[PDB]
Amino acid sequence: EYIENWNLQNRRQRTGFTFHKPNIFPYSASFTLNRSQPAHDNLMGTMWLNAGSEIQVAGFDYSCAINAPANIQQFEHIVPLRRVLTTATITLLPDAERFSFPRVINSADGATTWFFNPVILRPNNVEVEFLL
Amino acid sequence: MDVLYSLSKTLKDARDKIVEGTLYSNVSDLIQQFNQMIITMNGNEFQTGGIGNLPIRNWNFNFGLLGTTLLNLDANYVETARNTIDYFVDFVDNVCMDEMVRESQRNGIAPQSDSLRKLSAIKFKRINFDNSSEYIENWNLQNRRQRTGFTFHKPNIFPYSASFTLNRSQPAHDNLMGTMWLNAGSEIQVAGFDYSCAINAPANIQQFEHIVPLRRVLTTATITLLPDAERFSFPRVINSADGATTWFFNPVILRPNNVEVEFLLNGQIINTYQARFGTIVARNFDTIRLSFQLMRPPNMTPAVAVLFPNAQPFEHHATVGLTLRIESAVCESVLADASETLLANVTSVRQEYAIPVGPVFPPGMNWTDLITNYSPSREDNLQRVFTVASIRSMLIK
Amino acid sequence: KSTIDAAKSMATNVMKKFKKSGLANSVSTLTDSLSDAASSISRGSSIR
Amino acid sequence: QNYGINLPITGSMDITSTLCLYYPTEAATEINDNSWKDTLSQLFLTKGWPTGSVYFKEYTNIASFSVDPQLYCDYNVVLMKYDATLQLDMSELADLILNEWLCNPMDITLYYYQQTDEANKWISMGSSCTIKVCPLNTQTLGIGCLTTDATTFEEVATAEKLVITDVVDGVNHKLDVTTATCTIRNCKKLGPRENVAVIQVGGSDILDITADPTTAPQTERMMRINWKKWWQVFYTVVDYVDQIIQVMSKRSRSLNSAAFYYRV
Amino acid sequence: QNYGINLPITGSMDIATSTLCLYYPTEAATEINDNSWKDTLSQLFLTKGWPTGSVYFKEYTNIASFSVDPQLYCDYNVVLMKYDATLQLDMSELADLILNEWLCNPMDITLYYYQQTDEANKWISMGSSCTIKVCPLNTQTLGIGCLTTDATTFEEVATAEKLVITDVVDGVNHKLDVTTATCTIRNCKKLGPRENVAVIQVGGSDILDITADPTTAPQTERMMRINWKKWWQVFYTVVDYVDQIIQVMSKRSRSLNSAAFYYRV
Amino acid sequence: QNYGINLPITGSMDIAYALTSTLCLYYPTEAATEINDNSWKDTLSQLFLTKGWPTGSVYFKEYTNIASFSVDPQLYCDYNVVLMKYDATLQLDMSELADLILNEWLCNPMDITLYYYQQTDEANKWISMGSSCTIKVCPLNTQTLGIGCLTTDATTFEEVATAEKLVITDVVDGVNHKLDVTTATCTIRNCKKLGPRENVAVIQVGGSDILDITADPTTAPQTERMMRINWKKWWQVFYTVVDYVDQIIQVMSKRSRSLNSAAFYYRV
Ligand SMILES: [Ca+2]
Ligand SMILES: [Ca+2]
Ligand SMILES: [Ca+2]
Ligand SMILES: [Ca+2]
Ligand SMILES: [Ca+2]
Ligand SMILES: [Ca+2]
Ligand SMILES: [Ca+2]
Ligand SMILES: [Ca+2]
Ligand SMILES: [Ca+2]
Ligand SMILES: [Zn+2]
Repeated sequence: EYIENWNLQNRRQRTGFTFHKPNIFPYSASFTLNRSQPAHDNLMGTMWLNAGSEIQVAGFDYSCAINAPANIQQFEHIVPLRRVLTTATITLLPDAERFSFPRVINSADGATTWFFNPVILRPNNVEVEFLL
Repeated sequence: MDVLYSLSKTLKDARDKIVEGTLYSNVSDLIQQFNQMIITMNGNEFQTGGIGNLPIRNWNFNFGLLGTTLLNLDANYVETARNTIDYFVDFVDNVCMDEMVRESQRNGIAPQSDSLRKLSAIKFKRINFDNSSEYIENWNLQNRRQRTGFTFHKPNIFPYSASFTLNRSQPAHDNLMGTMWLNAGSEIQVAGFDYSCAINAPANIQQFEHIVPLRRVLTTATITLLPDAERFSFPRVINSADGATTWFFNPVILRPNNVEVEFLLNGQIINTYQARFGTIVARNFDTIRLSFQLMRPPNMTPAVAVLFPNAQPFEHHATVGLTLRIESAVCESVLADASETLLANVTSVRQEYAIPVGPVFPPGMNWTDLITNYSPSREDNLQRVFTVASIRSMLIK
Repeated sequence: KSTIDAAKSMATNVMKKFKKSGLANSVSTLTDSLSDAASSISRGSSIR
Repeated sequence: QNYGINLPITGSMDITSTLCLYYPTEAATEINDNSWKDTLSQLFLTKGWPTGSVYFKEYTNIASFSVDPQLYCDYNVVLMKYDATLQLDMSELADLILNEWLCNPMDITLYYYQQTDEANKWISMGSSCTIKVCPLNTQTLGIGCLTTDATTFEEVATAEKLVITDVVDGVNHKLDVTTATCTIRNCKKLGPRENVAVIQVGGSDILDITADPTTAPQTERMMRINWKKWWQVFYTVVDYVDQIIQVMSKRSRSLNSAAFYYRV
Repeated sequence: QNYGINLPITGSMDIATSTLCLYYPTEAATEINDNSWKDTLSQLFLTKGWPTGSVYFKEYTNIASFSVDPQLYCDYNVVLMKYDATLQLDMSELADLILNEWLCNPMDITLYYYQQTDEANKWISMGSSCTIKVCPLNTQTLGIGCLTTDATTFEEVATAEKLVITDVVDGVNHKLDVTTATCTIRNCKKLGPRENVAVIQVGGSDILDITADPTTAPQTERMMRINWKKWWQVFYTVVDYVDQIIQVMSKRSRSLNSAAFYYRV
Repeated sequence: QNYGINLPITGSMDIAYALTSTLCLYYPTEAATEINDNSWKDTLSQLFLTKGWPTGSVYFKEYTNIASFSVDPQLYCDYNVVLMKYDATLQLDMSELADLILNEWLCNPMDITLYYYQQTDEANKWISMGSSCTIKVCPLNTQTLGIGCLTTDATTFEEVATAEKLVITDVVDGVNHKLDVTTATCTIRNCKKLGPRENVAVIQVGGSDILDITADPTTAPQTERMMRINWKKWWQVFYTVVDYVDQIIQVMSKRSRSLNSAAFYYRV
């Protein structure tokens, strides 16, 4: 495979390496808070782990969209890749098992710690877009 | 199909072995095969495409035979071969795409494209070379009606289904009991829950069963069995059975009791494992039966006796679980799996060229629907398109 | 049939209940739904 | 419509009511307006309850209300006035009206009675319930009492309007209740009654609706509010009727599909 | 929940603690004139196979008195009804009430006009003395053969009855005049049968019309009849053949509240 | 520096990040009378210094009663701890005071002689404070006519407070009301509950936990800042407060509104 791709590249033709679980996502584990207070008692935002060949994302809202318009809170997560992937088989499942247990996280600037006691609901209007 | 595979194999060997400086003895047999291919294909005209956005292409063959009078190949020989190889590779690519984007309700195994039907003639049999690849080997074996077999890593044999059954329930959803499962790809996660924690059950044991029938018979499968359902072990708000309300599930995980995993064929227990977790082997089966129990702990510390009361306000709901992953298996029929890319290739070609929904496959090659209703016609068409995709992948990457 | 003595405004009598029937409510609901959809750029993707 | 059988219900993960409001006569006395029921009806109408769907029931005391408290309504909300000396009475009333009891007759002058398990109790209601119990050993002789003489019996209630008695399970007892002014029934607690909610006014959340001493569960339908004006109490109830209803639920026994499962 | 009522049950055509209430009139106890007869019957039921403390004996003075809001207490109810030639309608009404499942709503006659929707809709009135007089109203809410203001012109359908099941013409509004002080009237619908209760009639002929339809006079399995001359013999018959009576009955129809009707506001 | 906007804050879940304030302690005159020591404030100041509070940072505020303290309880202090004595007959007064000093309220004026008033949301209340509040309300139907009351005659109004130093009235939302407050002594404001006030904590020194600071009858939350102790000696109470000041401060937090990042968000 590798020598033939080498020769193809030198001949200036299309190459391709087939990967099983490609490590295309740089390791990242972080959260973004769209609504926040110093006390971290009422938060809305997302948390994510992009690792190897997996993306786990979880949008959380402490008020459960009580005051949101139409009682719906929208969450987005964009993962750009460093190289274009073709003919990819993907498994998409509706729960982020990594963000479904109580946690004590450290604040964005590291000053303090905040609590995350999740209760899992079904994700509504799930859209996954693959863009080139 | 065999002739198309031979064309692809000959071109791959030509690209790999015909390199500058190589000894002619390293290529002589391949050169004989390549000249045979040129002689056979000369003077024939082919047409591909015309379905969806796939462009119409016309192919004409008039090529000179590659030389056979050198000791070591030089730049001249490689340059002369490369143009022929490029044209043939493009022809094979287009034939494969044109065959992949087609399907038929009746005789789905038969070639569907004009180019492949032409190649199925008897004049083209002179190019067969060697059918080494797994998919072409199984194609020939199935044509002879010998026994085929495809090895899959994490086979996709369970259509995605997340559901729950409530054996006990009430409008308030305070005292539920039942099971809750996800079957997806190669994994089964099943949790049996009881809000009362078997306080009133006979012998303080609640029984749970989960039956997953496979669409095809799997053989010599390595399974991984683990004693918890991580997916079903955190607080959830879940829509009711009829979708008219929501209920609350607040699990506390206990060890599943009297776990019994049966792999059954034609209703007969082929493999049975009791209280054994980790790597297990199922030699031949078509149904998986997981039986487990929630046993109320006979002895409890105060911190548990508090969790499990006698009255209705059950705040923590006892739950047991099981996870079962099919690491690797063998099937007589074709399937999607984690390692390979044939389904992705077929779906990619169809999406790229906007192939209209035909009468066999579900729209967009939805694997869930396909495996859910894996009819004989769908199996035939899917094997055909997967074999063509393998032939194509030999040259295109 | 006969338009018995001093037949009233039958068309208006019919319409009085027609405009309250369930079909009228469904028409009003459809119109309100389309109006809200045209009004709610802000919601964006808040309709199933 | 396959009534009487329990069939598993499978669900997929990837996808005209009447309200009764019970209040003590003290509330009406303080309100001192005879149009207050109509006023509250109109306020409920603003909250969405059509006129005539809200019924107002008046009881003189917890003692009087405890005598066979029938609650006929799709939703019931009882305003209970807290008194520090009536903690057990309030608890018994709440236990009787927040749970579903299946009661059988008791003929104390003809049979000895024992409680079969933790869900079994003896519920006595009447003008004056005075229950005395004599436990019997396996030979049908009193333990600490003499069956023939009722003075030696152990008294577990006195002039009680409502009493829930819980004797040791598995042992027969001879009862000496005042059947003239009391009726005692051998009852079993089936489960919660989602139809009814209790709002205590005053006090400090003192209600044990479980005979188990190890648990004093505080269900969502048990609420407590600090008060000084009954008008403010009623305004609070009207304004938060939505939350109260959401806390409550339709009566499972009332609903169809309860046929042949102790309906209503 | 639904209990899966909306789901089918498939079966194969080849596969292979309760309590008993006995209602009796005071006449029976008077004739027996024994203080220990209830204990004797309990022991005989024990021999039959009923655990001691499972059989209860309820007494009523008369059919009319017992008709005032009857109470069904046990898992199985057996009512011994003595036949009187002048009480055929009363026996029929009591049997209908305690053998059929009724769903009753309140009626406020003093503020509304009422009508019976369907054949299952009757008006059940109970109390110390029910006296229902009716005035049918035409489409213009005016009395037919009666003056709505004046009740003396109304048509009398019950007189000092302890229990009445009134059946008026469906689809016709009626103004009702009843003695609400000594009687309550409810708009009831017959849901169906109640296999929890059985009636053994001691005395005369087979006279029990538990259907308002005049063309139908069903005699269900729970409507038994015997000829009697001694109440001891009657009770011996009941005790000896309890198994047959229980087989005819079915305890699943037992209600939670023991009232003869399901009340809805 | 970008005040008034809400820019998302991004932080990492896998990074390790290896005194100046002022405390005010509010107590009733009963405490001082029982202690009966002139230098008790100085003694507590020295003990707080031992615990780590520089001298001059602990203020001791005295109120005569819960009723008197309820009249405009101004607490300007980085941390505030209010020791309130339980009384069986003042449960609603204690709850009102706790709600007022434990939640943030945005209040607008109310001229009841020009306007009818309706509460538009569950977080909107009418908070009235003063020497003597006597609130009498008349709900009005859509014709601006009283329901169960006469718009012209106040004596028919329905009374929801009588000589209350502090009261938080909650009427049925969405319906207009005509009020008859005794404005000669008491002032009423239309207030909205923004959220919790982290500056203040209340320690009930006495009976059971009866405070509920939510109008909603279905919930009676018991937050971190609502503490409760038993007592027989005010010296023991103050020793407990001093010894566990660290726990109290940890339960509390600096006032979010007064943080210099709340500029253009209803403070600074
Ligand atoms: Ca004694
Ligand atoms: Ca009592
Ligand atoms: Ca007991
Ligand atoms: Ca009669
Ligand atoms: Ca007449
Ligand atoms: Ca009729
Ligand atoms: Ca106050
Ligand atoms: Ca008034
Ligand atoms: Ca309000
Ligand atoms: Zn793998």
